[PDB]
Amino acid sequence: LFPPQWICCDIRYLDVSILGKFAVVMADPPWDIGTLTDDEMRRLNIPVLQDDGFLFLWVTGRAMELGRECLNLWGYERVDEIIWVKTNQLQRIIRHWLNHGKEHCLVGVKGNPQGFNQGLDCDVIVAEVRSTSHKPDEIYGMIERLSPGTRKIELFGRPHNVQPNWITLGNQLDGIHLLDPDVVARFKQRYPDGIISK
Amino acid sequence: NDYCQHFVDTGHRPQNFIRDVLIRLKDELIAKSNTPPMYLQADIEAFDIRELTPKFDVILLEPPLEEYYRKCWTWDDIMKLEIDEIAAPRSFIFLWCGSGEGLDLGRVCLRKWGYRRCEDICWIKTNKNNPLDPKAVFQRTKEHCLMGIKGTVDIDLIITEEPEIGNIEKPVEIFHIIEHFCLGRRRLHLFGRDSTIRPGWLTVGPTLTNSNYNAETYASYFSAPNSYLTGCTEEIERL
Ligand SMILES: Nc1ncnc2c1ncn2[C@@H]1O[C@H](C(=O)NC2CCNCC2)[C@@H](O)[C@H]1O
Repeated sequence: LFPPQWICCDIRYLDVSILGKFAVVMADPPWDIGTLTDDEMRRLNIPVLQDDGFLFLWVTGRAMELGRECLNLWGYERVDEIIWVKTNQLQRIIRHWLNHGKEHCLVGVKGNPQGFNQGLDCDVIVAEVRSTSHKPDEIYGMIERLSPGTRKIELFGRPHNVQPNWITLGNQLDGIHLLDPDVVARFKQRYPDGIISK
Repeated sequence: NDYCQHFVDTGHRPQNFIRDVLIRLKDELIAKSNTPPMYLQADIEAFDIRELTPKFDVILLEPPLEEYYRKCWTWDDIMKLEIDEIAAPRSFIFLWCGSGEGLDLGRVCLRKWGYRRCEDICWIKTNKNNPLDPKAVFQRTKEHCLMGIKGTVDIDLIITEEPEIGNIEKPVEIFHIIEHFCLGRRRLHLFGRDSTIRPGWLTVGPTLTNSNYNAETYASYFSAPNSYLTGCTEEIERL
Protein backbone atom coordinates (compact mmCIF):
# COMPACT_ATOMS: atom_id res chain seq x y z
CA LEU A 1 0.00 0.00 0.00
CA PHE A 2 1.23 3.28 -1.39
CA PRO A 3 2.46 5.19 1.74
CA PRO A 4 5.88 4.54 3.35
CA GLN A 5 6.13 1.61 5.78
CA TRP A 6 8.99 0.42 7.93
CA ILE A 7 10.10 -2.06 10.59
CA CYS A 8 12.72 -1.28 13.22
CA CYS A 9 14.41 -4.66 13.50
CA ASP A 10 17.59 -6.64 13.43
CA ILE A 11 17.71 -7.79 9.85
CA ARG A 12 19.60 -10.93 10.91
CA TYR A 13 16.67 -12.12 13.03
CA LEU A 14 13.51 -10.86 11.34
CA ASP A 15 11.38 -13.53 9.68
CA VAL A 16 11.09 -11.78 6.32
CA SER A 17 8.69 -14.40 4.92
CA ILE A 18 5.88 -12.32 6.42
CA LEU A 19 6.62 -9.49 3.99
CA GLY A 20 5.57 -11.09 0.68
CA LYS A 21 7.25 -10.67 -2.71
CA PHE A 22 8.80 -7.50 -4.15
CA ALA A 23 9.57 -6.24 -7.63
CA VAL A 24 12.76 -4.55 -6.37
CA VAL A 25 15.12 -5.14 -3.44
CA MET A 26 17.70 -2.52 -2.45
CA ALA A 27 20.39 -2.70 0.23
CA ASP A 28 23.20 -0.45 1.42
CA PRO A 29 24.56 -3.06 3.85
CA PRO A 30 27.23 -2.63 6.55
CA TRP A 31 29.94 -4.74 4.94
CA ASP A 32 32.85 -5.53 7.25
CA ILE A 33 35.51 -3.95 5.05
CA GLY A 34 28.07 -1.77 13.52
CA THR A 35 28.79 -4.28 10.73
CA LEU A 36 27.79 -7.76 9.60
CA THR A 37 30.28 -10.54 9.02
CA ASP A 38 30.64 -12.05 5.59
CA ASP A 39 28.83 -15.16 6.83
CA GLU A 40 25.96 -13.10 8.26
CA MET A 41 25.67 -11.26 4.95
CA ARG A 42 25.70 -14.58 3.07
CA ARG A 43 23.02 -16.02 5.38
CA LEU A 44 20.49 -13.16 4.91
CA ASN A 45 17.23 -14.62 3.68
CA ILE A 46 17.17 -12.56 0.45
CA PRO A 47 15.97 -15.56 -1.67
CA VAL A 48 12.41 -15.47 -0.24
CA LEU A 49 11.85 -11.75 -1.02
CA GLN A 50 11.45 -12.06 -4.82
CA ASP A 51 10.41 -14.43 -7.59
CA ASP A 52 10.99 -12.14 -10.58
CA GLY A 53 12.67 -8.78 -10.22
CA PHE A 54 15.74 -6.74 -9.54
CA LEU A 55 18.26 -6.28 -6.73
CA PHE A 56 20.23 -3.07 -6.15
CA LEU A 57 23.25 -3.66 -3.90
CA TRP A 58 25.72 -0.96 -2.83
CA VAL A 59 29.35 -2.10 -2.65
CA THR A 60 32.74 -0.56 -1.83
CA GLY A 61 36.26 -1.89 -1.31
CA ARG A 62 36.40 -5.70 -1.08
CA ALA A 63 32.59 -5.82 -1.06
CA MET A 64 32.88 -5.24 -4.80
CA GLU A 65 33.83 -8.92 -4.81
CA LEU A 66 31.91 -10.12 -1.71
CA GLY A 67 28.72 -8.41 -2.89
CA ARG A 68 29.03 -10.23 -6.21
CA GLU A 69 29.36 -13.46 -4.20
CA CYS A 70 26.24 -12.75 -2.12
CA LEU A 71 24.40 -11.73 -5.26
CA ASN A 72 25.05 -15.04 -7.00
CA LEU A 73 24.52 -17.06 -3.80
CA TRP A 74 21.08 -15.43 -3.35
CA GLY A 75 20.10 -16.51 -6.90
CA TYR A 76 20.76 -13.31 -8.86
CA GLU A 77 22.74 -12.58 -12.01
CA ARG A 78 24.55 -9.22 -12.11
CA VAL A 79 23.29 -7.46 -15.23
CA ASP A 80 24.31 -3.82 -14.64
CA GLU A 81 26.41 -1.67 -12.35
CA ILE A 82 25.33 1.87 -11.46
CA ILE A 83 28.02 4.43 -10.73
CA TRP A 84 27.30 7.43 -8.53
CA VAL A 85 29.69 10.28 -9.29
CA LYS A 86 29.97 12.38 -6.13
CA THR A 87 29.80 16.17 -6.63
CA ASN A 88 29.47 19.29 -4.51
CA GLN A 89 26.73 21.91 -4.86
CA LEU A 90 28.63 23.37 -7.87
CA GLN A 91 28.79 20.01 -9.75
CA ARG A 92 32.53 19.37 -9.32
CA ILE A 93 33.77 15.96 -8.21
CA ILE A 94 34.64 15.37 -4.54
CA ARG A 95 38.28 14.47 -5.26
CA HIS A 96 44.70 3.74 -1.61
CA TRP A 97 46.38 4.07 -5.01
CA LEU A 98 43.77 6.50 -6.41
CA ASN A 99 41.35 9.01 -4.96
CA HIS A 100 37.75 7.83 -5.17
CA GLY A 101 35.19 9.97 -6.96
CA LYS A 102 32.39 7.41 -7.14
CA GLU A 103 30.47 4.66 -5.38
CA HIS A 104 29.18 1.47 -7.00
CA CYS A 105 25.75 -0.18 -6.92
CA LEU A 106 25.47 -3.69 -8.37
CA VAL A 107 22.24 -4.53 -10.19
CA GLY A 108 21.03 -8.13 -10.05
CA VAL A 109 18.14 -9.88 -11.76
CA LYS A 110 16.25 -12.95 -10.54
CA GLY A 111 13.79 -14.91 -12.64
CA ASN A 112 12.33 -13.30 -15.74
CA PRO A 113 10.84 -9.91 -14.80
CA GLN A 114 8.11 -8.82 -17.20
CA GLY A 115 6.77 -5.32 -17.76
CA PHE A 116 9.72 -3.34 -16.45
CA ASN A 117 10.80 -0.18 -18.31
CA GLN A 118 14.38 -1.21 -18.96
CA GLY A 119 16.62 1.34 -20.68
CA LEU A 120 14.91 4.60 -19.61
CA ASP A 121 17.74 5.73 -17.32
CA CYS A 122 21.46 5.40 -17.76
CA ASP A 123 23.92 3.83 -15.33
CA VAL A 124 25.64 7.03 -14.17
CA ILE A 125 24.26 9.17 -11.34
CA VAL A 126 25.67 12.67 -10.77
CA ALA A 127 24.42 13.97 -7.42
CA GLU A 128 25.56 15.97 -4.41
CA VAL A 129 26.92 14.34 -1.27
CA ARG A 130 24.44 15.16 1.49
CA SER A 131 25.35 13.53 4.79
CA THR A 132 28.07 10.96 5.23
CA SER A 133 26.69 7.45 4.50
CA HIS A 134 23.71 8.66 2.49
CA LYS A 135 23.03 7.47 -1.03
CA PRO A 136 21.45 9.85 -3.57
CA ASP A 137 17.63 10.16 -3.64
CA GLU A 138 17.80 9.92 -7.45
CA ILE A 139 17.97 6.10 -7.24
CA TYR A 140 14.31 5.99 -6.08
CA GLY A 141 13.20 7.87 -9.20
CA MET A 142 15.24 5.55 -11.44
CA ILE A 143 13.68 2.56 -9.71
CA GLU A 144 10.18 4.05 -9.90
CA ARG A 145 10.38 4.71 -13.63
CA LEU A 146 11.83 1.20 -14.04
CA SER A 147 8.98 -0.49 -12.11
CA PRO A 148 6.16 1.98 -11.45
CA GLY A 149 3.62 1.30 -8.71
CA THR A 150 5.08 -2.10 -7.66
CA ARG A 151 6.08 -3.17 -4.13
CA LYS A 152 9.70 -2.55 -3.13
CA ILE A 153 11.76 -3.28 -0.04
CA GLU A 154 14.92 -1.62 1.34
CA LEU A 155 17.28 -3.33 3.80
CA PHE A 156 19.42 -1.34 6.28
CA GLY A 157 17.43 1.80 5.51
CA ARG A 158 17.39 4.79 7.83
CA PRO A 159 14.51 7.27 8.44
CA HIS A 160 15.47 9.38 5.40
CA ASN A 161 15.09 6.29 3.19
CA VAL A 162 11.36 5.69 3.71
CA GLN A 163 9.44 6.24 0.48
CA PRO A 164 6.01 5.49 -0.97
CA ASN A 165 5.70 1.92 -2.32
CA TRP A 166 8.72 0.91 -0.15
CA ILE A 167 8.91 -1.15 3.03
CA THR A 168 12.08 -0.10 4.85
CA LEU A 169 13.98 -2.38 7.26
CA GLY A 170 16.73 -1.26 9.64
CA ASN A 171 17.64 -0.92 13.31
CA GLN A 172 17.66 2.91 13.28
CA LEU A 173 14.02 3.32 12.30
CA ASP A 174 11.41 4.52 14.79
CA GLY A 175 9.26 1.55 15.79
CA ILE A 176 7.05 -0.35 13.35
CA HIS A 177 4.72 1.38 10.84
CA LEU A 178 2.75 -1.07 8.66
CA LEU A 179 -0.33 -0.29 6.57
CA ASP A 180 -0.55 -3.10 3.96
CA PRO A 181 -3.37 -5.32 5.35
CA ASP A 182 -1.70 -8.54 4.14
CA VAL A 183 1.53 -7.58 5.91
CA VAL A 184 -0.15 -6.40 9.13
CA ALA A 185 -2.08 -9.68 9.37
CA ARG A 186 1.01 -11.87 8.79
CA PHE A 187 3.05 -9.73 11.22
CA LYS A 188 0.49 -10.00 14.04
CA GLN A 189 0.40 -13.80 13.63
CA ARG A 190 4.19 -14.20 13.49
CA TYR A 191 4.80 -11.59 16.23
CA PRO A 192 1.69 -11.49 18.47
CA ASP A 193 3.59 -9.59 21.18
CA GLY A 194 5.46 -7.31 18.75
CA ILE A 195 8.92 -8.62 19.72
CA ILE A 196 11.48 -9.71 17.11
CA SER A 197 14.23 -11.84 18.69
CA LYS A 198 16.20 -15.00 18.02
CA ASN B 1 18.41 18.19 -8.43
CA ASP B 2 18.01 15.16 -10.69
CA TYR B 3 20.15 14.74 -13.77
CA CYS B 4 18.57 11.27 -14.07
CA GLN B 5 15.15 12.82 -14.57
CA HIS B 6 16.84 15.34 -16.84
CA PHE B 7 18.40 12.56 -18.95
CA VAL B 8 15.01 10.88 -19.34
CA ASP B 9 13.54 14.21 -20.43
CA THR B 10 16.26 15.48 -22.78
CA GLY B 11 18.66 12.61 -23.60
CA HIS B 12 21.60 14.49 -22.03
CA ARG B 13 23.56 12.08 -19.82
CA PRO B 14 24.13 13.18 -16.20
CA GLN B 15 27.87 13.10 -16.80
CA ASN B 16 27.56 15.90 -19.40
CA PHE B 17 27.08 18.33 -16.47
CA ILE B 18 30.15 17.50 -14.41
CA ARG B 19 32.31 20.64 -14.45
CA ASP B 20 36.08 21.18 -14.61
CA VAL B 21 36.91 17.62 -15.69
CA LEU B 22 52.05 21.92 -10.18
CA ILE B 23 51.44 18.55 -11.98
CA ARG B 24 54.35 18.36 -14.43
CA LEU B 25 58.07 17.78 -13.76
CA LYS B 26 57.09 14.35 -12.46
CA ASP B 27 55.77 13.89 -15.99
CA GLU B 28 59.15 15.13 -17.26
CA LEU B 29 61.07 12.59 -15.19
CA ILE B 30 58.71 9.87 -16.40
CA ALA B 31 59.60 10.95 -19.94
CA LYS B 32 63.34 10.86 -19.16
CA SER B 33 63.09 7.42 -17.55
CA ASN B 34 61.11 6.01 -20.49
CA THR B 35 62.64 3.25 -22.60
CA PRO B 36 62.37 3.69 -26.35
CA PRO B 37 59.02 2.45 -27.65
CA MET B 38 59.16 -1.23 -28.61
CA TYR B 39 56.45 -3.10 -30.47
CA LEU B 40 55.82 -6.50 -32.01
CA GLN B 41 53.15 -7.86 -34.30
CA ALA B 42 51.97 -11.21 -32.91
CA ASP B 43 48.76 -13.21 -33.24
CA ILE B 44 48.29 -13.59 -29.50
CA GLU B 45 46.03 -16.68 -29.65
CA ALA B 46 48.72 -18.61 -31.60
CA PHE B 47 51.66 -16.90 -29.89
CA ASP B 48 53.51 -18.26 -26.87
CA ILE B 49 53.62 -15.20 -24.60
CA ARG B 50 56.58 -16.65 -22.69
CA GLU B 51 58.76 -15.40 -25.58
CA LEU B 52 58.02 -11.94 -24.11
CA THR B 53 60.72 -11.24 -21.51
CA PRO B 54 61.78 -10.04 -19.03
CA LYS B 55 58.84 -10.24 -16.64
CA PHE B 56 56.73 -7.10 -16.65
CA ASP B 57 56.04 -4.60 -13.89
CA VAL B 58 52.79 -3.41 -15.51
CA ILE B 59 50.51 -5.19 -17.96
CA LEU B 60 47.78 -3.26 -19.75
CA LEU B 61 45.42 -5.77 -21.31
CA GLU B 62 42.95 -4.55 -23.95
CA PRO B 63 41.30 -7.56 -25.64
CA PRO B 64 38.90 -6.62 -28.45
CA LEU B 65 35.51 -7.56 -26.98
CA GLU B 66 32.49 -8.09 -29.23
CA GLU B 67 30.48 -5.49 -27.31
CA TYR B 68 32.87 -2.83 -28.64
CA TYR B 69 31.40 -3.38 -32.16
CA ARG B 70 27.80 -2.25 -32.74
CA LYS B 71 38.87 -11.18 -34.73
CA CYS B 72 36.93 -10.52 -31.50
CA TRP B 73 38.07 -12.12 -28.23
CA THR B 74 35.59 -13.78 -25.86
CA TRP B 75 36.11 -13.99 -22.12
CA ASP B 76 36.71 -17.71 -22.75
CA ASP B 77 39.73 -16.82 -24.93
CA ILE B 78 40.99 -14.11 -22.55
CA MET B 79 40.81 -16.28 -19.43
CA LYS B 80 42.96 -18.93 -21.12
CA LEU B 81 45.81 -16.45 -21.60
CA GLU B 82 48.83 -17.35 -19.51
CA ILE B 83 49.30 -13.86 -18.03
CA ASP B 84 50.88 -15.15 -14.80
CA GLU B 85 53.81 -16.62 -16.77
CA ILE B 86 55.05 -13.15 -17.79
CA ALA B 87 54.12 -11.01 -14.77
CA ALA B 88 56.86 -10.19 -12.30
CA PRO B 89 56.27 -11.53 -8.74
CA ARG B 90 55.46 -7.96 -7.73
CA SER B 91 53.53 -6.43 -10.61
CA PHE B 92 50.32 -4.74 -11.69
CA ILE B 93 47.60 -5.34 -14.24
CA PHE B 94 45.10 -2.99 -15.87
CA LEU B 95 42.30 -4.89 -17.63
CA TRP B 96 39.70 -3.18 -19.84
CA CYS B 97 36.50 -5.12 -19.10
CA GLY B 98 33.83 -3.19 -20.98
CA SER B 99 30.45 -2.78 -19.34
CA GLY B 100 28.74 -6.20 -19.39
CA GLU B 101 29.70 -9.67 -18.16
CA GLY B 102 33.35 -8.60 -18.37
CA LEU B 103 32.90 -6.81 -15.02
CA ASP B 104 32.56 -10.31 -13.48
CA LEU B 105 34.68 -12.48 -15.80
CA GLY B 106 37.45 -9.88 -15.64
CA ARG B 107 37.58 -10.32 -11.87
CA VAL B 108 37.74 -14.10 -12.37
CA CYS B 109 40.71 -13.53 -14.72
CA LEU B 110 42.59 -11.32 -12.28
CA ARG B 111 42.24 -13.97 -9.57
CA LYS B 112 43.19 -16.73 -11.99
CA TRP B 113 46.42 -14.91 -12.83
CA GLY B 114 47.24 -14.27 -9.17
CA TYR B 115 46.09 -10.67 -8.66
CA ARG B 116 43.73 -8.98 -6.23
CA ARG B 117 41.83 -5.94 -7.45
CA CYS B 118 42.82 -2.70 -5.77
CA GLU B 119 41.02 -0.18 -7.99
CA ASP B 120 38.06 0.07 -10.37
CA ILE B 121 38.66 2.81 -12.95
CA CYS B 122 35.50 3.94 -14.74
CA TRP B 123 35.69 5.63 -18.15
CA ILE B 124 32.52 7.73 -18.18
CA LYS B 125 31.35 8.78 -21.66
CA THR B 126 29.51 12.07 -22.17
CA ASN B 127 27.20 12.68 -25.13
CA LYS B 128 27.32 16.49 -25.34
CA ASN B 129 27.50 16.19 -29.16
CA ASN B 130 24.63 13.78 -29.68
CA PRO B 131 22.03 14.02 -26.81
CA LEU B 132 21.40 -2.34 -25.77
CA ASP B 133 22.37 -5.77 -24.38
CA PRO B 134 19.11 -7.73 -23.84
CA LYS B 135 19.98 -8.30 -20.15
CA ALA B 136 20.58 -4.55 -19.64
CA VAL B 137 18.40 -2.70 -17.15
CA PHE B 138 19.86 0.71 -18.01
CA GLN B 139 21.55 2.46 -20.88
CA ARG B 140 25.25 1.67 -20.50
CA THR B 141 27.39 4.81 -20.66
CA LYS B 142 30.78 3.80 -19.25
CA GLU B 143 33.51 1.16 -19.34
CA HIS B 144 35.62 -0.29 -16.50
CA CYS B 145 39.38 -0.76 -16.35
CA LEU B 146 40.21 -3.00 -13.38
CA MET B 147 43.57 -2.53 -11.62
CA GLY B 148 45.11 -5.62 -10.02
CA ILE B 149 48.14 -6.10 -7.78
CA LYS B 150 50.16 -9.26 -7.21
CA GLY B 151 52.88 -9.57 -4.61
CA THR B 152 53.74 -7.21 -1.79
CA VAL B 153 46.66 13.23 -7.42
CA ASP B 154 44.65 10.99 -9.74
CA ILE B 155 41.03 9.92 -9.43
CA ASP B 156 39.42 6.63 -10.41
CA LEU B 157 37.40 8.35 -13.17
CA ILE B 158 38.07 9.27 -16.78
CA ILE B 159 35.48 11.50 -18.45
CA THR B 160 35.47 12.01 -22.23
CA GLU B 161 32.98 12.21 -25.07
CA GLU B 162 31.68 8.95 -26.46
CA PRO B 163 33.85 8.12 -29.50
CA GLU B 164 32.35 7.83 -32.97
CA ILE B 165 30.79 4.50 -33.91
CA GLY B 166 33.40 1.89 -34.81
CA ASN B 167 36.08 3.73 -32.79
CA ILE B 168 37.31 1.23 -30.20
CA GLU B 169 40.17 3.35 -28.85
CA LYS B 170 40.35 3.76 -25.08
CA PRO B 171 41.23 7.16 -23.58
CA VAL B 172 44.96 7.84 -23.53
CA GLU B 173 44.44 9.22 -20.00
CA ILE B 174 44.70 5.61 -18.77
CA PHE B 175 48.41 5.79 -19.65
CA HIS B 176 48.88 8.90 -17.51
CA ILE B 177 47.18 7.25 -14.54
CA ILE B 178 49.37 4.14 -14.89
CA GLU B 179 52.58 6.10 -15.38
CA HIS B 180 51.87 8.45 -12.44
CA PHE B 181 51.78 5.35 -10.19
CA CYS B 182 55.59 4.93 -10.66
CA LEU B 183 55.30 1.10 -10.71
CA GLY B 184 58.35 0.18 -12.78
CA ARG B 185 59.63 0.51 -16.28
CA ARG B 186 58.88 -2.89 -17.87
CA ARG B 187 55.42 -2.06 -19.23
CA LEU B 188 53.47 -4.28 -21.61
CA HIS B 189 50.36 -3.33 -23.58
CA LEU B 190 48.71 -6.43 -24.99
CA PHE B 191 46.36 -5.89 -27.95
CA GLY B 192 47.75 -2.41 -28.46
CA ARG B 193 47.86 -0.97 -31.97
CA ASP B 194 49.99 1.18 -34.24
CA SER B 195 47.95 4.09 -32.83
CA THR B 196 48.81 3.25 -29.18
CA ILE B 197 52.58 2.79 -29.40
CA ARG B 198 54.14 4.94 -26.78
CA PRO B 199 57.52 5.66 -25.15
CA GLY B 200 58.20 3.51 -22.11
CA TRP B 201 55.89 0.74 -23.36
CA LEU B 202 56.20 -2.56 -25.20
CA THR B 203 53.13 -2.97 -27.44
CA VAL B 204 52.12 -6.44 -28.67
CA GLY B 205 49.16 -7.10 -30.91
CA PRO B 206 47.82 -8.71 -34.07
CA THR B 207 47.25 -5.50 -36.08
CA LEU B 208 50.69 -3.89 -35.71
CA THR B 209 52.11 -3.24 -39.15
CA ASN B 210 55.79 -3.22 -38.08
CA SER B 211 57.90 -4.69 -35.28
CA ASN B 212 61.18 -3.68 -33.66
CA TYR B 213 61.10 -6.01 -30.64
CA ASN B 214 64.27 -7.85 -29.66
CA ALA B 215 64.28 -9.66 -26.30
CA GLU B 216 67.98 -9.04 -25.67
CA THR B 217 67.74 -5.38 -26.70
CA TYR B 218 64.63 -5.01 -24.53
CA ALA B 219 66.26 -6.64 -21.49
CA SER B 220 69.32 -4.42 -21.78
CA TYR B 221 67.18 -1.38 -20.90
CA PHE B 222 66.73 -2.86 -17.41
CA SER B 223 70.25 -4.18 -16.82
CA ALA B 224 72.09 -2.96 -13.71
CA PRO B 225 72.06 -0.24 -12.35
CA ASN B 226 68.53 0.27 -13.77
CA SER B 227 66.94 -2.95 -12.50
CA TYR B 228 64.61 -1.42 -9.93
CA LEU B 229 63.83 2.10 -11.17
CA THR B 230 60.28 3.31 -10.57
CA GLY B 231 60.06 5.23 -13.84
CA CYS B 232 59.69 8.50 -11.89
CA THR B 233 63.33 9.10 -10.89
CA GLU B 234 66.45 10.47 -12.58
CA GLU B 235 68.57 8.24 -14.78
CA ILE B 236 71.65 6.72 -13.13
CA GLU B 237 74.79 8.58 -14.21
CA ARG B 238 77.26 6.75 -16.48
CA LEU B 239 80.86 7.09 -17.77
N1 LIG C 1 21.82 -6.12 11.98
C1 LIG C 1 21.22 -4.90 11.55
N2 LIG C 1 19.88 -4.84 11.35
C2 LIG C 1 19.29 -3.72 10.93
N3 LIG C 1 20.02 -2.59 10.70
C3 LIG C 1 21.35 -2.64 10.89
C4 LIG C 1 22.00 -3.81 11.34
N4 LIG C 1 23.43 -3.51 11.43
C5 LIG C 1 23.61 -2.21 11.08
N5 LIG C 1 22.36 -1.75 10.78
C6 LIG C 1 22.08 -0.43 10.32
O1 LIG C 1 22.33 -0.35 8.83
C7 LIG C 1 22.72 1.09 8.63
C8 LIG C 1 24.11 1.14 8.13
O2 LIG C 1 24.96 0.62 8.75
N6 LIG C 1 24.38 1.89 6.87
C9 LIG C 1 25.76 2.02 6.33
C10 LIG C 1 26.13 0.85 5.43
C11 LIG C 1 27.52 1.17 4.75
N7 LIG C 1 27.53 2.44 4.04
C12 LIG C 1 27.22 3.51 4.95
C13 LIG C 1 25.81 3.30 5.53
C14 LIG C 1 22.73 1.74 9.96
O3 LIG C 1 21.41 2.34 10.13
C15 LIG C 1 22.93 0.62 10.90
O4 LIG C 1 22.44 0.90 12.23
